[PDB]
Amino acid sequence: TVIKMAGMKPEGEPETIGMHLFGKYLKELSNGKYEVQVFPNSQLGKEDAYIAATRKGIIQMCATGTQTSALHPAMAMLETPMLFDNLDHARRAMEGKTFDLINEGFTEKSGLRTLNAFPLGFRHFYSKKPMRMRVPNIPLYTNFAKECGISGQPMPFAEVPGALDQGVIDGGDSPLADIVSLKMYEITPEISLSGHILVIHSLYINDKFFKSLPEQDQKWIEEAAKRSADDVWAMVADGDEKAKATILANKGNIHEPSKELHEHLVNAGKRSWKLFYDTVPNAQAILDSADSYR
Ligand SMILES: O=P(O)(O)OC[C@H](O)CO
Repeated sequence: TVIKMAGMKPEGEPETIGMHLFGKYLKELSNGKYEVQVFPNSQLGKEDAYIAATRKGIIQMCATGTQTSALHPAMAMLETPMLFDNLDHARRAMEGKTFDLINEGFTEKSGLRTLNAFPLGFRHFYSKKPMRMRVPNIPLYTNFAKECGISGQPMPFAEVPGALDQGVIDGGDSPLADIVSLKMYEITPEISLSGHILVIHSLYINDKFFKSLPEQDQKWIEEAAKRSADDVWAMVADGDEKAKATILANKGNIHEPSKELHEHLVNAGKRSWKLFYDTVPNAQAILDSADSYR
């Protein structure tokens, strides 16, 4: 049985590594019965298209992030700005009650089942000088850019390399995995560490397709998703260290916001939670659960 999975990231990036590991593990556990074909880097379209294709069952699985907030506002809270103190905090929440609260009701709305949660990494600024900034076209990001006084230029990730090459935008903010993967520092060499948001993605599965399988097969899929997520949680920290080094080796600079700007981002981050209180019925409970794991 072939499972087609689409994603949005290049090879060597944690989402994509995750996808392959899931594939490797699932073949293992199911004894060669299931094979997974991985289509990363928007090969089967960008997020809106491949999410829709997965909802329809045209493909069985997809890897993405808070893009699915379009279908279920609470999903945005997977990337609540300023919510987690570090990766370990976020992992406790994401393997615990916080994820459960966020995911309640999602499948009913979407036709998708969220199988795991794993990080791509904290977002840091990249720019030509230490401003037309790229932002993802997702509400939580356009809102947050505003609160930061940033002039946001919404565009899908797939368009980022051309946008950089084209030379009108001055920067953006991304996980280090993405900054290094796209060699952003060659064009926008100045990175400022902020970590205002931790990017969290998931492997999603067409729910109809999933529930059509034997309870045993469902278990192997679930175990493969868990193992794969566990691997990614364990590799991002080490990778960000090497990424930071790499930037500093290759004419890149790393900066430290100033007290004054750090404060400006935190407040911006806290203000941006109105978006969730406005849009997510159980926002306070979700926030409370995350705080319980601190
Ligand atoms: O990946 P980006 O840079 O488009 O940011 C959007 C995140 O993937 C949302 O989870």
